[PDB]
Amino acid sequence: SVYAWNRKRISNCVADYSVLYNSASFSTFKCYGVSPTKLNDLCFTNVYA
Amino acid sequence: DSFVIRGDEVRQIAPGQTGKIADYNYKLPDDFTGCVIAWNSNNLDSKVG
Amino acid sequence: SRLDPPEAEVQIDRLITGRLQSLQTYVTQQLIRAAEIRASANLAATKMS
Repeated sequence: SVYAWNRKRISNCVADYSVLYNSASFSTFKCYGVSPTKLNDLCFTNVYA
Repeated sequence: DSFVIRGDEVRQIAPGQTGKIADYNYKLPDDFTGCVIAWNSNNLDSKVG
Repeated sequence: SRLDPPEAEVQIDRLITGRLQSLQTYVTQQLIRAAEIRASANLAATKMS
């Protein structure tokens, strides 16, 4: 539930977003600090979902 | 330009967006000083058969 | 390298404006100090002669 939102740490893995984006099941995709096309081109310290 | 798309992916028509239809079926330049208009066609194009 | 190029133009414009402003400030400062040094050198030449 939204008042107990599920928070997950992601680190130490290959992050390929092509499959995560090419699915048509999504209907709202707003990225703010980074343009989506650059997503497969960077490295990060840690990820939260 | 005229065509017919799945009703879900309308938001992929906007310039600078990405996605399967935008990535490798149809996409617009960086500026695209034109206009876009889309409308429902489930009563004429869609066939119950 | 971290953003798409339909909006990074704004960021570049910010940087250009700031740096040109600072460099213009430096040039004006140098001009004023050069005028003062010119006056001092003219006085020194007269005193010599």
